Amino acid sequence: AEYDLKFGMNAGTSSNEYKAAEMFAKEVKEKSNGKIEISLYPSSQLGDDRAMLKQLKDGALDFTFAESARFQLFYPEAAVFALPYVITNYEVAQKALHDTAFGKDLIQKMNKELGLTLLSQAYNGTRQTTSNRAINGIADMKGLKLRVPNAATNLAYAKYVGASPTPMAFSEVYLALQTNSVDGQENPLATVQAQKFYEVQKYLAITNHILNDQLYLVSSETFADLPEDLQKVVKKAAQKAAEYHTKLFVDGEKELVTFFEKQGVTVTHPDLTPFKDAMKPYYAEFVKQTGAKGEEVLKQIQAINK
Repeated sequence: AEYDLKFGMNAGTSSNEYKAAEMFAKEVKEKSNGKIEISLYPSSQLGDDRAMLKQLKDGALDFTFAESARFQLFYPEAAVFALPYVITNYEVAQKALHDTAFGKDLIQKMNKELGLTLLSQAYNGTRQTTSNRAINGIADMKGLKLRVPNAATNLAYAKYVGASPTPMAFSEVYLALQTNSVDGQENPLATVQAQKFYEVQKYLAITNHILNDQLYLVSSETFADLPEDLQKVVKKAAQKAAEYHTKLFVDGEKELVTFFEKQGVTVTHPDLTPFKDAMKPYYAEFVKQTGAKGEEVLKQIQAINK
């Protein structure tokens, strides 16, 4: 095994992400005639996403996953990708990243400033809201102790809809929900199934608040050290994996509501125009932070129609 490479992620071994990364590792092994072996490190074994991105930069870790919106950590205007109700569907997420000036520049900085090479982009579900109480309208969110990842855009979803955002480490969520220490969480359906949150949540609400993508990233150092024929193998396998990755989420999202209802969950479809209207003040805050340039970027993305 001439290159022994490592891929870390947050997702666990029963996730779609993990299955996609298994395909990626298998594909690369086969198509490189065993010259490259890729070991998987799931469930944040090697650190959280901030730590894993940092390791790609220094060439200590070869591959990882990250959402486009996560780069708000470094470039505030990238929050645009996860501003609730802005990015209406996956075609838009693709164009926002690949076909806008803002997106093209972000990819450049990912490489120049952060040591990251983008190989491919995948759909990673629309986020929904689970609870121990029915959400039939925005009114029912008032006071709801809603677990969120520590990421400004998810915090803002919770805050501006009138809930009490409770940031919490993913590992601990199952137990919090079970004990009703917290009333709910928000994640794509696939993650609800993977973490079995349906065992400990009686209600599912179709809030459609935020669309997730996943970027297949490689350390620029590692990738530059590969001979050009192996670069092509990795690049092509990443594209193939991302198509599979996308398909898992799309297929999952025509089934999973039925699956949950089979398991005892009650599913609501609250009116989302009050939810959208509650975000207007958050869009204002985004602009107040990112200035004329952020306003320009938000307009450009809202202008994208499929």
